[PDB]
Amino acid sequence: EDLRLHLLLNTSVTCNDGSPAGYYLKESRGSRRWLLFLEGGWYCFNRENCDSRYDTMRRLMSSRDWPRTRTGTGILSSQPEENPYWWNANMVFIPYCSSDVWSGAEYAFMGALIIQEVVRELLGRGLSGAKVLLLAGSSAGGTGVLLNVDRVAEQLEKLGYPAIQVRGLADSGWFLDNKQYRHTDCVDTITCAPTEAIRRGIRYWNGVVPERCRRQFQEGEEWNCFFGYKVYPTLRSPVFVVQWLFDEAQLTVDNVHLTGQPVQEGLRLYIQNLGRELRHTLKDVPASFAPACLSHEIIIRSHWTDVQVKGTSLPRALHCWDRSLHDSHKASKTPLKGCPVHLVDSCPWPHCNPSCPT
Ligand SMILES: [Cl-]
Repeated sequence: EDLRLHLLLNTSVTCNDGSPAGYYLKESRGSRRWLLFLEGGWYCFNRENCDSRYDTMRRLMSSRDWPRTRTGTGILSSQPEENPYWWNANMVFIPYCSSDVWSGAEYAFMGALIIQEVVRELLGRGLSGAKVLLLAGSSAGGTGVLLNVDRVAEQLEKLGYPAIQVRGLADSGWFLDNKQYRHTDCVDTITCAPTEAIRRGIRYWNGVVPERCRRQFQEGEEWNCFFGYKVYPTLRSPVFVVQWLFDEAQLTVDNVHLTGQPVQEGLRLYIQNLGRELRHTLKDVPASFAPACLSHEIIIRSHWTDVQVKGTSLPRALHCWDRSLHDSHKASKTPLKGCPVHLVDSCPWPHCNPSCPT
């Protein structure tokens, strides 16, 4: 049995082209665990970029061609073999059709409002009884978790459901605002430094960021809050960070294009340093799983059970983190103690970890 498509009842909340937004749900009435997954797939930051994205990647701007069902995979699978600890959860997949990194409140950009509305609807479909809501996402979805997790928590508190413990899982959503390897002029989504892209995007989307983070940067420089290492310290909700040290999307936005052939020296240096700098941004994030691999996303992939860091698989790391937080309480000195933490590779090159996926 698959997750089932539901289109949002409030007609005013929509995808980019005005088609209604929605979510896929597979219910598990015997569980009080809920997993809400935010899909990724870039963004567009002006009319011409978005026109071009409407022609090439229409699925990411529209619900028109969404199938009625989706099989749950990886962390959204209900098979124990594929999802050893959380197979019995209530599963929600929220398609990305807002092109705005889940920040939005001609084309409509409503990503933040979509999430708000999904949560509101799920309260009437069993979520009012939950013990745990894990807000998870990959790529622009991972970044969306960072931008939305505290707002979801506040939304539930304010609606009078304070007992639902809200945590986040951000997969492939932790990027460096470093220099590119080779400067491009902001022309395309792939020819634009992430810093410039988000700065234009925010204004074009009327994007919002977490309030606490917004206050720590100059007025009008909210784009900082899209970068994990800047926003993470200001987060109230515990967030588990899953991040390949050599993320393909990070390479892409730094204008590195691999042929697979031997890499020149200037580019060897870039790669060595990316891994080093990424390791540095994570040194004070104990809920971290960061393998030395060149890849992109993991948590809804079927093979997410096969990657290991320091002898620990990702499902297990997550299950230990989640369980120990859940039982913890204000008197707890060290909540994560006895969990494997700081699961960050130190080796210096893509695939130095033998368990990387192909
Ligand atoms: Cl897969």
